[PDB]
Amino acid sequence: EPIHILITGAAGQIGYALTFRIAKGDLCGDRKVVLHLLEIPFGMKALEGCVMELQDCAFPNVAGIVWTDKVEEAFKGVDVAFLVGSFPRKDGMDRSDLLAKNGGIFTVQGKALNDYAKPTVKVLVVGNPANTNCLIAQASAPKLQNKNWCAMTRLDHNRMVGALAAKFGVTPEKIHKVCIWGNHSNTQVPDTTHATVDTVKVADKLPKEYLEGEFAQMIATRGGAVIKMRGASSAASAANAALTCVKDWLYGTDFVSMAIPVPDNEPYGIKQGTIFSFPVTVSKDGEVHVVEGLELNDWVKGRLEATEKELIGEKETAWKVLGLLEHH
Amino acid sequence: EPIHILITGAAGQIGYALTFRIAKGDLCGDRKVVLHLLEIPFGMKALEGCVMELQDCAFPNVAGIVWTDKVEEAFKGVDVAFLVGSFPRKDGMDRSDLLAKNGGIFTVQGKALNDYAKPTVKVLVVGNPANTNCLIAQASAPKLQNKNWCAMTRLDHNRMVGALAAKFGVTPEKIHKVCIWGNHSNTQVPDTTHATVDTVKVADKLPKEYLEGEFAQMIATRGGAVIKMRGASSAASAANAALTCVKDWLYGTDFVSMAIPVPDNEPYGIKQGTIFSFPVTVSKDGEVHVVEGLELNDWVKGRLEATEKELIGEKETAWKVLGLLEHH
Repeated sequence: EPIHILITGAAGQIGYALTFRIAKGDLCGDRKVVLHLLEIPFGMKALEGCVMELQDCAFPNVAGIVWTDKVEEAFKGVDVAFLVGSFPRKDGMDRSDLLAKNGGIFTVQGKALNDYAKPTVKVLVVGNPANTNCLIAQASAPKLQNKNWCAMTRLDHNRMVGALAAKFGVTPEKIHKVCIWGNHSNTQVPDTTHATVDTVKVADKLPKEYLEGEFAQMIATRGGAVIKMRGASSAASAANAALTCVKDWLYGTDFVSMAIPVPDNEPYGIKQGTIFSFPVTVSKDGEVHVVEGLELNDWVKGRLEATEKELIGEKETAWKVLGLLEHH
Repeated sequence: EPIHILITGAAGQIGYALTFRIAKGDLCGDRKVVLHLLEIPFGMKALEGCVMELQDCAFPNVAGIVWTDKVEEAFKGVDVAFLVGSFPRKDGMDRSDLLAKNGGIFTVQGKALNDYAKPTVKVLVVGNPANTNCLIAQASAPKLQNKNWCAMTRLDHNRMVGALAAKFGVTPEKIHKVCIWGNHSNTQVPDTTHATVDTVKVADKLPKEYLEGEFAQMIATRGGAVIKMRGASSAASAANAALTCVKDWLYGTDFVSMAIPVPDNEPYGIKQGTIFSFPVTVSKDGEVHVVEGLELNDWVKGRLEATEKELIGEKETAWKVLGLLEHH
């Protein structure tokens, strides 16, 4: 009965921030966890040190610890996978250079999940490019359906809640119905046209130029802004984003943002074949449902074409440098 | 009614790990917190970035945020102070060099607490040398009693619980009555002669040479071991140590380890005038009580003389480089 939860790139800043929250029992309440920790050989020494810290925390909620560089051992029997680790974008690197390196990582992990993980596993891809990476993993796992998969857009989601909370001078508990559409970055759509605040609708309380201009642009650049100030990745906020994304994913929910494989229904004319972020509700059985009947203005719609265009374009590059054919 | 909680050195690794736990509501449950964050001018840019992350977490439990380099603004009205920040030991530095630099920091903060903080504030000193630093702060605050003060030994405490948990193959919830005596490091006494495990006493289940030799020496060197592996300070485990130390300090408790000003009672012949770590119970009113009637063997007692000797010696050096007289 204890739940097996995997974190890749576990000795890094994001993984390190997430391990201890999960281990404390923040993700699964009073249910004991068997924490799975994966690192590349360069990180095994640091991972070991992280594991030492975990013991030094003395969490009763921790049933066990699997820490390894072997993916069969790391991915075996897990119910939740936080695919945090990835190949970081470096200087002089094309997107196709990025997609090539991450493609190899996530085709391996996609199949690792498929063979070793539970058929009922929930995979949250965090490593960039999340959406396209998640698509690589999904395409490597023939046994797994698409309910198993999700890329994270919850950080930009909470960045919206937090920012709107502070604008209205209200606690974040009283901002509802925000969402991110599309890709996790570059073209993510900060949609504030359904949002409310404790209760008047955010839309007819703040200017359209603000919400769909300055505000939107702040969301898009928030990640880099934090990095510039701290000189480090948005570790704690992201780890919180991923934890709560999976929290709701497991136990239900207004609505939240999740980058999921586009359903056969193809809501809002978003073409199937990419990992696309939607405003979604989640049932208490952990079933994700896209919020289907919304009024999108010419800004939101035009922003959707921009982000889907990027997703489809990026996946086309992934197939290109992965040497893939139609039936792949 | 929201509680004002201060963290010094807030943009550092320990402070950063602690801010988000406190903000989530881990320390004070469902009570809203007003997080106070202090940094030196070199850290104000990073602190600002940390504060950005905090917004991006969207914690409803967070009532407000004071982040500053001004100590009057940082220390005003606070109920809990995590004195994390300090002057780090560098190469070519004497202990008197260390005590000189930290002396200035903590005499300022000791008086900052005195003037600006609540009279009922609880101060947990984390920055090295914790015990002696706490004594500097205490000696600068004439209005404050000694119930206001504590240095942290909870990390080595939990390092014992965690290590004994794993040895007996039991969850850490089922190890009781361990304690650290004396100074927070160098001469801390890992006392396992009252310890139990779910129920036989740890003492008559593991060898005396182990518990009071190899085991003791592992505790003493655990901090450095973690650092050597991770290439970084034991951030998460410490932040957890401090949070739970204050947790119990506020809401009560077997017993825990706390470095407190030696009571007038002078338990175990430990002379008053230092900040000494004891096995303590804590009442539900947050009143700390030293566990007074214990059987100490010749190892424990000899280890107490060694650690008190260090505390008294270190405080004598602090007075020396602070240019202090008898009435100080």
